[PDB]
Amino acid sequence: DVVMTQSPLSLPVTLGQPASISCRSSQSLVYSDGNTYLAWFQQRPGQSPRRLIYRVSNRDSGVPDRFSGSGSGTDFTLKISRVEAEDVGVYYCLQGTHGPHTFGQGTNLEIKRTVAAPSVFIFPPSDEQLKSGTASVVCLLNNFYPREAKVQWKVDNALQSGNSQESVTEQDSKDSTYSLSSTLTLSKADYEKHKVYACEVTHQGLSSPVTKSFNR
Amino acid sequence: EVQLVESGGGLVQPGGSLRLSCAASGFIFRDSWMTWVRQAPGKGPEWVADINQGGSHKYYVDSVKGRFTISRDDAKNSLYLQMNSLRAEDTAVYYCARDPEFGALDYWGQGALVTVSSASTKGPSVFPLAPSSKSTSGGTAALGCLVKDYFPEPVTVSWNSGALTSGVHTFPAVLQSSGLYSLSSVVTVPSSSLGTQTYICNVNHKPSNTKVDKKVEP
Ligand SMILES: OC[C@H]1O[C@H](O[C@@H]2[C@@H](O)[C@H](O)O[C@H](CO)[C@@H]2O)[C@H](O)[C@@H](O)[C@H]1O
Ligand SMILES: [Cl-]
Ligand SMILES: [Cl-]
Ligand SMILES: [Cl-]
Ligand SMILES: [Cl-]
Ligand SMILES: [Cl-]
Ligand SMILES: [Cl-]
Ligand SMILES: [Cl-]
Repeated sequence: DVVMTQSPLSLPVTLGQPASISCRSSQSLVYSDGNTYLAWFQQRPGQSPRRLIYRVSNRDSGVPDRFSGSGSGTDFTLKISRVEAEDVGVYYCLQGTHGPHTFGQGTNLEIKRTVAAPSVFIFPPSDEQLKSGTASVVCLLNNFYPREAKVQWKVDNALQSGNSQESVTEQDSKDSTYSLSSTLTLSKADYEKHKVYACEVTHQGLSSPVTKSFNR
Repeated sequence: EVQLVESGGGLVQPGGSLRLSCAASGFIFRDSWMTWVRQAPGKGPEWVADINQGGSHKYYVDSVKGRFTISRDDAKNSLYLQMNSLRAEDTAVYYCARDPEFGALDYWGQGALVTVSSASTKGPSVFPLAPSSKSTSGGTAALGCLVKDYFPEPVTVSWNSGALTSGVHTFPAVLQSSGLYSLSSVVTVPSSSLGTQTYICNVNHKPSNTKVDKKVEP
């Protein structure tokens, strides 16, 4: 099968500036009819892929002239003249000249923007959950940038380890931010043995590390 | 408006069979070359099968040859994929799509998650994440729903039957140590609206036919 190799693997761009994505095939993409069949797709977070460019340089009907495709033989380039916030996501090239049709591995377009400190929320376990035997404490960080954040759990001022998991959303298509959830999981009995539950957050946007606490 | 609406996703154990369907509208289906592609978790798309206008030419990638069957019913504007002898490597979101020319797919379905795994189907438990002084940040309150211990993916969450969308974040599922999945969905609202406005999360986990409407109160 034809190998499609894309570069870069990640591309950080600020809004309004250009971006370039390369794609190489392991064989020429000229078909016997004289046309070259190379398409570019965009996948926005949590959505189906969407066609941008086809036949090397044709723009899809719902795609502005900001996107342009170029190249020949085995070397191809996708260019965005001015990046908008809705351009975030993964971009794939696709050759259709040979069978089977093969996609590239993807290039992640990441939006750089101004620093936004998270809003921090903490939720004690619900009484319905406690009736079942397990306790989940949830810490939430909402609408922050950049993505790097540290969330530490403290139980009666003892630092926790190995009993929490994090989930991070993909960069938002409108404001370009992230949200993050950290969940502390404990048996009910262990939960009822302690008093103060604290979520400590380190982020570049904060004026210093923030702690949100509650007394059981 | 062009629509491709897929159904039939779900869980099957290795060696099992599952049938996907793709219902078209908004274009002349009989005149379209149609296609199935799939996306494995954390990877890019890959071809699966396609079928031309009369149904006379069916292409299958090597990995699914002899196990999958593509078919169409033009009078129903429907595209089908019959999968047999399924392997774990077939786990993916499957997309039906229209092929105008040489793989330049222009219309896409919404996706159907096929999980190939021997583990049991488990419906979720839904707990409220209640708003309080500890889920307050300035003039805003955060509330949510904790959708815990389900298998397989996916679950969908909406708020007040879809009317509430501003400030909503539904997090990607986390693989827990037990092997089950968990996720939260949260919404930020003005704290002034607490006790006035009702908040209900609608949790749907089709593999176990679980539909829950959980009122989240302070
Ligand atoms: O028959 C060869 C070829 O068929 C399919 O690709 C075709 C492409 O060759 C044709 O010219 O355009 C249509 C678009 O409607 C298809 O993309 C298979 O996908 C391919 O694997 C190969 O088998
Ligand atoms: Cl930088
Ligand atoms: Cl900004
Ligand atoms: Cl506080
Ligand atoms: Cl298995
Ligand atoms: Cl899910
Ligand atoms: Cl809304
Ligand atoms: Cl199922």
